[PDB]
Amino acid sequence: SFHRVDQKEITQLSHLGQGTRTNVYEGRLRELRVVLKVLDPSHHDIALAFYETASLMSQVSHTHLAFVHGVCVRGPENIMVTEYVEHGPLDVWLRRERGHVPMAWKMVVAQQLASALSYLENKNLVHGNVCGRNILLARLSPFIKLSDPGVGLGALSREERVERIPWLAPECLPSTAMDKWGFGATLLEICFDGEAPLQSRSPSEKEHFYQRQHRLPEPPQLATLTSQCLTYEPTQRPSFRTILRDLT
Amino acid sequence: SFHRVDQKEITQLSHLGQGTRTNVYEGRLRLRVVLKVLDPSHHDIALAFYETASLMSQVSHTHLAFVHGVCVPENIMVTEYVEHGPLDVWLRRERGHVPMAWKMVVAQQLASALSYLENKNLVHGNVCGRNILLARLGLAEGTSPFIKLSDPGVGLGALSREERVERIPWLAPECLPSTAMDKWGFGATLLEICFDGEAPLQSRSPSEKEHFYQRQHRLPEPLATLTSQCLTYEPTQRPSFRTILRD
Ligand SMILES: CNC(=O)c1cnc(Nc2ccc(F)cn2)cc1Nc1ccccc1S(C)(=O)=O
Ligand SMILES: CNC(=O)c1cnc(Nc2ccc(F)cn2)cc1Nc1ccccc1S(C)(=O)=O
Repeated sequence: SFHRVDQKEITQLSHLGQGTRTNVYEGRLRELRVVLKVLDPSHHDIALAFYETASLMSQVSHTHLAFVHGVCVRGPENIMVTEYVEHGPLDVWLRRERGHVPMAWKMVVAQQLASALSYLENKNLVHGNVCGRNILLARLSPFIKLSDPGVGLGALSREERVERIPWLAPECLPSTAMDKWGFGATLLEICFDGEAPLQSRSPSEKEHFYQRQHRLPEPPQLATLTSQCLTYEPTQRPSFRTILRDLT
Repeated sequence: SFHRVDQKEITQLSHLGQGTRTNVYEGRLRLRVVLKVLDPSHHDIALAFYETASLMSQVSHTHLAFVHGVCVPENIMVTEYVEHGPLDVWLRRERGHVPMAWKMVVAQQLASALSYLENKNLVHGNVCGRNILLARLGLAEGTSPFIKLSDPGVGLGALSREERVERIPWLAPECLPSTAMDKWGFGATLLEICFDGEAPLQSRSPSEKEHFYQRQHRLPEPLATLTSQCLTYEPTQRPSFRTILRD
């Protein structure tokens, strides 16, 4: 249950970047500025995991969640028509403004992210792709929108799950609990100005880090919170009601 | 008058474009900045470039771009880098898809900056879409654009007749052979904005542009009352920016 968009209602503009099995563009929707996520020519299992994301995002409403307008089918291409956010991905912005991002600013983003994830938790819904790249800035206090997760995690290959380390929950390498790990790793990425740990490490090194059960570094007002979220035991991770209450 | 910047504090990068007697580059200041590199010039030209740095260093307004100072045979104005660049370039890229409400925001922000200059009895002398820079695009829902009026570059008084003729239709007709000239500049800029970065007479030759002003021909209608009032050949008949801003 998502809206079907005819290709006559959309205009594809400049390439913005790439997602997992997708090419992201700016566009218009008849007029609104939108973001088009063009899925690669794919088999039905991949397309279905992309429809599941459109469905999930069409059934939710939260101020810190980006809007999904619907889905367009253009030949072998599936297009998710989504909300355009002014300043784009958070990680890109953090690397541009490195050393000049206040801790109070980072705490606002963390609270807004926990708020969106608490809402998904209450509805027993899984995002499965929480990372700085999927955090979009509507305003630079800041105002964030968590993007759709793209092709659902369950449809991806081991190689793609290994690429998602350290954001990927370790139990997903071979539940709502995976988003606490995602949130925790995202907090480290925010503290480190868009420089996530293990980003210079090879796939074998990333996989060995998880296989040996090595823990990620400490970020100071967030060290306890991240350490609790970044536990290999999913049941031991705190709830977002706890995380959100503790951020206040 | 303005801050002096040593060549050791600035790094020159990508070539953005050209200005009147300048080459505009992206740069770094030990901050991302814009470097306005003056061509090898006579002292009258350099002095008119210093007058601009001096004028822009003595002003502070949210819709006016910042001047960091000057680096001194090379005269380099070190200025504020504005994210999306020139308005006219953007308008031509987005032709047919720019809402009227968006254009009205830009017009208000421009009149606001020019009202501030008017109150201080300061003359810009180069109001055009090219000198309007977009800090924000106002593309997302419930977001409006945010403009910064650039410095005027080499002051009008130092330029040749050929360069003043090239500035038509933005150039006030009394300048071809006062704060009043910025009302004409503003009016012509409003036409350019309404026409999606396509100013009138832009395809016309220098002889044609000069004949248009010499015969006292009036520019087309786009805001129609406001532009018609601003684009009058009698400088005293042009409305004040307090009137323009209030309207
Ligand atoms: C749900 N909508 C989005 O995901 C989305 C919304 N607004 C954007 N604004 C923007 C503004 C300026 C700019 F320079 C770049 N982007 C970017 C977006 N995605 C994006 C864009 C590029 C690369 C990766 C992604 S992603 C999250 O899809 O991986
Ligand atoms: C006072 N500061 C400026 O003038 C200035 C500030 N930011 C710019 N950002 C920008 C961003 C993206 C892009 F692709 C191009 N430019 C361009 C600028 N000038 C400029 C640049 C090229 C041509 C003409 C001028 S001009 C006004 O000097 O005539």
